[PDB]
Amino acid sequence: PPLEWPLSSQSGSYELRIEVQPKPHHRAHYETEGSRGAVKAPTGGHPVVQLHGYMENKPLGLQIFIGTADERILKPHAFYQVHRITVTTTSYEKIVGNTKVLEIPLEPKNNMRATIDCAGILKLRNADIELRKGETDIGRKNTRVRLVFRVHIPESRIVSLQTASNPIECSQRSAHELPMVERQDILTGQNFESKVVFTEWEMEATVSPVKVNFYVINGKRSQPQ
DNA sequence: TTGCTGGAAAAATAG
DNA sequence: AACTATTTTTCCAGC
Repeated sequence: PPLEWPLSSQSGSYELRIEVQPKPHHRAHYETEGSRGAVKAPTGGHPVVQLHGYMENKPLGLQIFIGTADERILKPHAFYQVHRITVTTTSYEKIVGNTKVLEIPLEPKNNMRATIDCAGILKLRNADIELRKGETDIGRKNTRVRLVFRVHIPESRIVSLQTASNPIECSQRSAHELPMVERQDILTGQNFESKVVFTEWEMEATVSPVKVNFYVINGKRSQPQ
C-alpha cells in the first residue's frame, strides 16, 4: 500500500498514536555536512509512538518517513528524507518508490511502545530534486515536514494505520525569525511588537459560520490558520 | 576517526 | 544581462 494513500490512525480496536510529539523546530542537515542529530521532543527526550489494541505476542515493524505539512493531502516530502542514526533502538532503512523509510521494532514486551531517538532529517537540494523527471514540486520556502508513522497488522488481510506528527520547521532561518503556532483555543507557539491579524477583509485583533484565517506577525509571519 | 552541533559567510536566485 | 533583497547551501569552529 503506497505512501501516497491516506490511511486512518485507527481501525476497529487498533489505534496508532503519537504519545509524545516532536519539538516544533528541528534543523535538517545537508549531505555536505555532519548529522544534526535525532528529532528531539520538548521534554529533552524524544518522540514516543504507541499502538493500542494489539494482543498478539509477535512484534511489528514501525515505518518512519518525512511527509508534507501543506494544504494538499499528505505525501512524502520530495526535499527531505529520514536519516538513520546509529541511540536506544535498532533500525534499518529501505527505499519505497523515491522515498527512504526507516523501520523500528515495535515490541509486545514494551506494550507496542517505542522511543524515537534514531531518526534525524536530511535536507535534499532543490536543484537536484527539481531535475528528476516526473517531478514538479517546489523546494524554495517549503521547509516544513511531519514525521509519519505507519504499521502493518496481519489477520486472516493486513490492517494498515498511519499517524502523522505536528509540523516541524526544518529551516535554520525560519526557526530564528518566524513566529510558529502550535495550538489554539489562548495561542501557544514560538518567537512571540507582536500583532495578530484576521483575513478573508483584514482586521487586527486586540490582546502579552464562515471560512476565515489568522496570522501572527513580527517583522515575518506565521502560517495562516 | 564520526557525531553533533551553533553560528554565520558564501552562494544562489526570484522577480 | 545585470541587479538586489531574500532564501538556500556550504563552511568554520568547538567539543
